[PDB]
Amino acid sequence: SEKEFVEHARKAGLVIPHERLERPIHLACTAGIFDAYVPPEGDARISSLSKEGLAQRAERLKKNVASQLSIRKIRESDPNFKIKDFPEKAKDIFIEAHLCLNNSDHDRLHTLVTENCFPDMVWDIRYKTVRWSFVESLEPPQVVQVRCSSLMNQGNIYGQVTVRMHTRQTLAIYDRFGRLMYGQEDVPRDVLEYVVFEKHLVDPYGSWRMHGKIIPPWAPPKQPILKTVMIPGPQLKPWEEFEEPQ
Amino acid sequence: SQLSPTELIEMQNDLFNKEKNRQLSLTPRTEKIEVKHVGKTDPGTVFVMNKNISTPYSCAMHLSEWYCRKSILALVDGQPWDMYKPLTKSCEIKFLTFKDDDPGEVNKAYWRSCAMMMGCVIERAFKDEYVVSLVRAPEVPVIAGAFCYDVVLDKRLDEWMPTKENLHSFTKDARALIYKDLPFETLEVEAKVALEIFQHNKYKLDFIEEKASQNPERIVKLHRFGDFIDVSEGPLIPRTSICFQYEVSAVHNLQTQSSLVRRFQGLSLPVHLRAHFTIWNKLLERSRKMVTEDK
Amino acid sequence: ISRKWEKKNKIVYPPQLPGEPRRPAEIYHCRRQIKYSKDKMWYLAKLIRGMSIDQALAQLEFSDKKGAQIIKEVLLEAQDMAVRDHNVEFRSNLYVAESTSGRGQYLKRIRYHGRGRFGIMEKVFCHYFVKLVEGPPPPREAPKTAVAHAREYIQELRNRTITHAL
Amino acid sequence: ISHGRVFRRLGLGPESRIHLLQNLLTGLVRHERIEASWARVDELRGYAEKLIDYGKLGDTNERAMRMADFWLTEKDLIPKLFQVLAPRFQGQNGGYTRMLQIPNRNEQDRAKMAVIEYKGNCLPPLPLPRRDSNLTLLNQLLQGLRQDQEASS
Amino acid sequence: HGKSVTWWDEHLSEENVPFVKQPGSSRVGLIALKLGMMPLWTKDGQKHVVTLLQVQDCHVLKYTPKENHNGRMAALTVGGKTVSHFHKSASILEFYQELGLPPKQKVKIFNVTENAVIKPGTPLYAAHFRPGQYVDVTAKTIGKGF
Amino acid sequence: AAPKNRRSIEVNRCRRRNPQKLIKVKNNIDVCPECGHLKQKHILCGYCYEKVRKETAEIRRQMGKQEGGPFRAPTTETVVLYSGETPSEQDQGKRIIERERKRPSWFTQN
Ligand SMILES: [Mg+2]
Ligand SMILES: [Mg+2]
Ligand SMILES: [Mg+2]
Ligand SMILES: [Mg+2]
Ligand SMILES: [Mg+2]
Ligand SMILES: [Zn+2]
Repeated sequence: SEKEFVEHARKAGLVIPHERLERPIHLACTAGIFDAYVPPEGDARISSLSKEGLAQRAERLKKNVASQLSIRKIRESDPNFKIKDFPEKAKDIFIEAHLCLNNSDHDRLHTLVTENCFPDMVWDIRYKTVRWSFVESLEPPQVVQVRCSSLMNQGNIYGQVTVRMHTRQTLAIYDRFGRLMYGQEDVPRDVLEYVVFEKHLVDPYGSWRMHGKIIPPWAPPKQPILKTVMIPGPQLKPWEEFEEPQ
Repeated sequence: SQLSPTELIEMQNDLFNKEKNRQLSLTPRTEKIEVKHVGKTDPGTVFVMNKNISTPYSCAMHLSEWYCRKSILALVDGQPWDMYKPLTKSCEIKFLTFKDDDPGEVNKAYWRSCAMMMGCVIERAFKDEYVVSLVRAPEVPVIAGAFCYDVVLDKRLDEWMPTKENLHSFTKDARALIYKDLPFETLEVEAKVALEIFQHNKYKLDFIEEKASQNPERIVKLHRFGDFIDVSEGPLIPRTSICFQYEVSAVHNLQTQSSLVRRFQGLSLPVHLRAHFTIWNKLLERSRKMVTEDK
Repeated sequence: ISRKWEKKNKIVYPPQLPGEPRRPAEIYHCRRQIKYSKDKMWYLAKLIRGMSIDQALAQLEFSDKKGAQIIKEVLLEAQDMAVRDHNVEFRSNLYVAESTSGRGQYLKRIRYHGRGRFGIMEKVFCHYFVKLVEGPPPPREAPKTAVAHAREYIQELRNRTITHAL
Repeated sequence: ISHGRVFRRLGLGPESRIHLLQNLLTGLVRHERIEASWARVDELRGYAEKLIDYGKLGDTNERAMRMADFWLTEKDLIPKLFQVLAPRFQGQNGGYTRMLQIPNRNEQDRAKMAVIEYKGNCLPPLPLPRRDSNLTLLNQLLQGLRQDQEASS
Repeated sequence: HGKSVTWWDEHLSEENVPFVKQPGSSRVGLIALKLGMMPLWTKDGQKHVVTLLQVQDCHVLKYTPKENHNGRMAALTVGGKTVSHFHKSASILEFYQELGLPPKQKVKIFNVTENAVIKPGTPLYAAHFRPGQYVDVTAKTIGKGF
Repeated sequence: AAPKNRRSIEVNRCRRRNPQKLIKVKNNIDVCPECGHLKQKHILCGYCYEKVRKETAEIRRQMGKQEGGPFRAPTTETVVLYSGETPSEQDQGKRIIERERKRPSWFTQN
């Protein structure tokens, strides 16, 4: 008769076991982005001009002081590094990462994108099915800026390269029941991104990885969803009356 | 012209679907319209509908099936709309049932709905060799006992008077119309398109001319349920099945110097407001009498 | 034990070609180790079979059983799962396709009687399962009319053959 | 056989029934609105109706004074009755109290509840079952009959 | 269609409720109301007990012929005291609407020979019975339950 | 008495699935015209009565705050007013119940 149930699962975190790690947790990449690039607001209109935008991006490349100091730090930590050949590698990493997201192969995506990047591109989309295709690139990608910071606790250097790409994509998100949810398959929608890439410099292997995704504040809104959405009001306890703000 | 009753209904059905597809192609992309709920029961609710696709019925499906069953009219700002008429702009919405303290617009919409229903009964309940010309739905308020429809009939038909068996036959196929479930559809139709729809019926063309004289944009409201297209200004009820009790009470003669019209008068009561048998018989005894109100 | 009802929500179907009918949603939810009894739980599960979710919650609001509140909470959280995690617009357009109750893990106690005797007392735990399908509720089957019965019985006579014949 | 019985069985007997209904009547007099079980409130309604009739007989009436002394067990309520409730109820003959059916208790008993109150109490009104308005469809159709009956006389 | 239940007093408002409120032959029997009991005395000095039977509304309702009811004697349908319209059934109110009378409480059948037939819709009175006669009395007895 | 044979599951299913032992449907469920919640037709709304009961509890607590004794009862009538209100001339001579919250939409002045 004297028998009781077991296995009541709870998650209890305390300061003492998180301090008593004999081996500290090693982060291969940093959490936050150090500085967010603020673009000029007319970039929807300079992007249709050839000689203005390319030379102006090159001028912001060659006139910056801290960006060039970080680039000099990257060549001093690791030789045979070229700014000019880097946007081709960034475009190939972008195409391969989105194609591996299409194929739902997570190990190649672990090799490509970083720890801060992975759940943002897996969490909502894994229960869904998507098909992504790359068709054109109207503008070649611009290396916008390069930053570094030396963490003195271990002597670690993380090199971030913010890269702007104007990209033509055909994006479709399908529901887990198979029906169409977000967007069509045959539309070549033009889009712009400011993707920050990162590389650990102290690491002898140190693969060039995709760190973060930056949208401009003035960017056009995304295409409307097919499914109809209700936002309910505040749930009211009986002795609280409703108040309508203006 | 040589047009059978099957082919003519096929003609207005084909033109109505063509005009509907023109309005569907007028909106190329789905646009998100922000609707606020200003109802007393559920304030502060924010709805995100599609432009010219989503309806207040689809809005009520987001809330509950209780609103879908009870809600009969929808006020966008100060003007009532149909429950299946698609929304156009970002706005605020309120729902009215029969139960509310000011149910007048709902009562009017139900009244004009039964007028169109009796029009559907009469225009298909007669022979093909005679001619049935529907005039209009004269708007008498709810204080009168019966809703009435004016019908121009054949010149050789003016002698005989329809009997109790004929009136119960009208009641029977009216209830057969109730038993099948048909939604009410609303479309804004240009005046020359409405003239092409109504075609031979000169009283209907005169009614379209009169209703388009009052609007500078030359628009009219066309309502369709099943296969019948009929004109009525203002809103109607969403569903056929809202009627529980229906009766075609009495017919009457009205003579003008140019025409002799038959005024068909009937009484109906909903599923929500169905009454007792004795009360229904007293109201039916009232509804046999003459109703004369045009202006 | 066995956990398969929770696993059934992880099934991803292949995408539908255009021109195909639209596949309705199917939402599987369950709650384990409820203190209520299995057969008493089954009565409430039998009450709401085939009904839409709003009228099901309407009946379970005013049902006086203890498990009515439990199924009410389960139906609200299943509707919440359907409206966010699946792409179910029109949250009132759901119906209860399948609702049934299984038995959980039982605890044994001693129920004392007298004269030194005893009986084992079974602490009853039960599970509840619910399946919500997007779409209108199916129409309830009417009883067979006399024309239908005559049709089947004349067909039964017409299907007669001569037996042990040749 | 319960033919012709108007008093239902409550408590541990007739004396316990009288004491429980005395407690309920004392609470109703003190607070002017109390909620209890439906059967106890339904039995309490007649006592609350006749208590106002006994208070109508005046402060100087000895029989009413001893009736209120027994039934109002808290002794402050007898001046409260004779100087609040009896002057306030003068015109109406038997419309002293309102009985309404409260939904079932949130405790595990799920008992059937009723609220009892007096007219003119200093409390927010209960959500009374309101009838349909006269602008409703059936009411307007019957007002048409009423107008035709007035026009026929 | 999950149609809700309704009654006559649901959708009515307070202004409209009082508006709505405003040699071998056999004889025909009666439906009465048992009022009470009284003593009575006879001229020889003895005391008897009389039960009071009040006829309030007695009308013949319909007539069933000889060959359609039993084959020996015809059937006459007699109603009792008058009750409300709103708590009776639809077919009952329809047949009483065709008949012409308000709803009755209890409906009974009497076996009557063809020479004693009464046209339906005819009222009846206690002077149908004369002082000094013998009657048979049928009723539901006092139900004492299980 | 002791049972003679074990009842089979067919007879048990016939007993326990019989319609008199099933839970009957309720057709008197209606929506409240004020708050839009659910109530039965002959029973007051639980949400509205919860509002009335909480306001009544607040009124009763604040009037029990004014009187420091269990055996002291008012000789005259009681009136209640909210913030931004003054007692009327017909309401004078009656004891005053002041509340800080605004007067509700359901509760009238009278
Ligand atoms: Mg012992
Ligand atoms: Mg055993
Ligand atoms: Mg056992
Ligand atoms: Mg007891
Ligand atoms: Mg009895
Ligand atoms: Zn309410």
